[PDB]
Amino acid sequence: YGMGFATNSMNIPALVGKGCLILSDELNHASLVLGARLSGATIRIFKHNNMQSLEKLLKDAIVYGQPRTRRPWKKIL
Amino acid sequence: GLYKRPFNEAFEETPMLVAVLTYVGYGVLTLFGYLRDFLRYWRIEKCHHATEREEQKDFVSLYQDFENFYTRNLYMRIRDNWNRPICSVPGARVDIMERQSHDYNWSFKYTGNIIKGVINMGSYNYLGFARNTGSCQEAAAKVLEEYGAGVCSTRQEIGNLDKHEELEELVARFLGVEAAMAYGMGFATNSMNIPALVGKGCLILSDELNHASLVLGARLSGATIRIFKHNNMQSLEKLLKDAIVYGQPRTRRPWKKILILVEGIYSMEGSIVRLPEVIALKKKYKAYLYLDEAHSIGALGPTGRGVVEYFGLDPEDVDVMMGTFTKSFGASGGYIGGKKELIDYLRTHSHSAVYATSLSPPVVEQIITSMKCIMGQDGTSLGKECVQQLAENTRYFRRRLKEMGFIIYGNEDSPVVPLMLYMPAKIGAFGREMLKRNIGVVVVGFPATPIIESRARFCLSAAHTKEILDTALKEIDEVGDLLQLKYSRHRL
Amino acid sequence: MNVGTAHSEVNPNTRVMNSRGIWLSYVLAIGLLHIVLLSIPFVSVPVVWTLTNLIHNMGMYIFLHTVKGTPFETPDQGKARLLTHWEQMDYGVQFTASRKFLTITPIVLYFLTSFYTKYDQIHFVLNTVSLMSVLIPKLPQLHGVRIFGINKY
Amino acid sequence: LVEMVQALYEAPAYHLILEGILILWIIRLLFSKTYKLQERSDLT
Repeated sequence: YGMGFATNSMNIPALVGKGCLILSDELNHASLVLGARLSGATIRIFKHNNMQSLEKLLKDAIVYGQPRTRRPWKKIL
Repeated sequence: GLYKRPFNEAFEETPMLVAVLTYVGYGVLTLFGYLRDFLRYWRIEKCHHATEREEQKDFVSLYQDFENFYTRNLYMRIRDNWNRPICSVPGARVDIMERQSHDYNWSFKYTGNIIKGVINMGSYNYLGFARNTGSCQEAAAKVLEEYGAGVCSTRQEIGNLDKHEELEELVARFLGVEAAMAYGMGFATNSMNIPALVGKGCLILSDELNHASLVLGARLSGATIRIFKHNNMQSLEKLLKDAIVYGQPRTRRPWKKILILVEGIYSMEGSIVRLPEVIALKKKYKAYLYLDEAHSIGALGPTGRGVVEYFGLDPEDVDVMMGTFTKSFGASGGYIGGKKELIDYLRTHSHSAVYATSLSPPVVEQIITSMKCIMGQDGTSLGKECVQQLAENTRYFRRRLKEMGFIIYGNEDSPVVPLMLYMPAKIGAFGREMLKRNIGVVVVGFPATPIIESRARFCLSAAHTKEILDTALKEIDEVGDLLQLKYSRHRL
Repeated sequence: MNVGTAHSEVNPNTRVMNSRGIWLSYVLAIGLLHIVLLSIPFVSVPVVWTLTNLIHNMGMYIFLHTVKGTPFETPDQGKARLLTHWEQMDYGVQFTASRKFLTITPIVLYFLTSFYTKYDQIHFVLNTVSLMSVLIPKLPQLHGVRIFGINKY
Repeated sequence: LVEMVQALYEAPAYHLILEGILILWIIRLLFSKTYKLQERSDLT
């Protein structure tokens, strides 16, 4: 692609859409955050390089499911 | 869903004064029961009860005393109304052996005299098939002489017979379903086949007035049980919506299945289930239907196929069609009808199919002859006359009781007439006075019913003639004048 | 009669308080107790009201919070042999019109008796300790708790 | 009316404090629209 910013901003929306979950670090670049925002997926932020936080978020996301109607997530990225 | 014919039912409210007097009576009984317990505990008054053996005195007491409270203090006082022995065929007229008690119903002794020609309003023979002399009795006698009485093994083992297969195919033709299976007890039918259909992770929706067999069968299986109000399709619809939406309580997952247990006619309440709306709801929300037709399989319908014929519906809509031969056909048993796949699954996975002894041959012969008579294969016009006479007697009795000022429950079509007494002493008084005038009735009390609502149920029959009904109605009028049992505001 | 003959409830007891005319009967019972107390010649009106409040609170405590179990054998296989009647009521739902009425009426009786007792100190302390005795168990926090192991078994 | 007001005025302060906290309790109960279920559970 012709731009590094456009790579994320334009290809994260294609992979993931509404009903899926995105788990982001605390220190993600602005392109990754913008790409996550443009797609309709839910975004949850775990602490920087804290695999306890990542593991806990994965557990709770798989167990409890979607917030409004507790259904399985289509995908987790 | 819509009703082709009008759906009439009336459940009048209790007058407030009668409710207040009811609570006065129950309070007096409770206080005197506590006094009697205090007297008995301190041995001031000797107790007429059996006691544990001396060798086991140091064991933990077998019963809890408080649980037996209502049995000693209230049930014992009016115990003579129930468990009345008979010594005759339970037809329109029955013979009741007489018994007397000199220690206030704690012990009964049978005097020689036997009461004869009692008008029978407690037995369940709707179509009047309980005869000691008839074609059915002759066929049963022949099969008893050939096959003997009772079988000594199980269906899956050598105990299966050809008579059982003949009965099953006849039942399948009768109801209109593809296949049916027969069992040796109506209670065991539910208790042993509800667990097979439904297990853990599924939901069972039960009425408020389900029989004890249905509740026990629901309990034995691990399914969650939720109770909706009696014939309230708003409650059923709300429960279905919430069950589908929210899912399982601990971990909100979809239910594997949803089963709705209902009955055709509720015996005590007298009401008939609103089948069209139940079928509409189960079709909309994709839930299965279990229909108990113990009381409606013979009584209801233009020809007698049950509630489904009465409403004019389609038998293929009902997933499981339970039924009992005791009430209408005059022989003990039970059955479940449905699809061939369902019946084969039950033939393989039913508790009574594997472990319990199959039905006696003379009973299946009696059922076969009665059912052939009902559907008219023999060609005799007894099939239509019994149903027409039952309908006429039901309408006449219900109308003429409502025009005397009594309070009656249920639909106009149901052949069970619950009259309401509302007071604890009037239960025993009504039972004793009706027996004194050669009428046998059934009365129920507080633990069985709501506290304010105590009733006496009449079970009409095709064997009752106009003269018998007129005699019963004049006696009921006289008793109601004596006990002041006409609480109806709309009519006098 | 046997439990379950004409209804599917495992414990009819839980609904005896929601029946028709039970509240009016309760009120008439309190009134009848008050009149029976007034029937005593030597007793004076303020101590009549103190006796009314004390007897009502004692009986209500005995029935609602002391006696536990069910008078009749129940087919749920003993859910509530350890639970008292107040805990049994409405299958443990903490608020309900019946519970609100039952917990409100002693306070109304207390206000009436405080008015008619001429606000005396001895009567005040008696009536208030009785009212506390009745009202402390009604708290949702005190559900199925026995202090110092009394009436647990 | 007036006699009731005078009788209430004759009473001590702690008694009126208690009556006020009790009427507040009655208001809280009568407006306690929430109906708890009183159940405790957690996932295994």
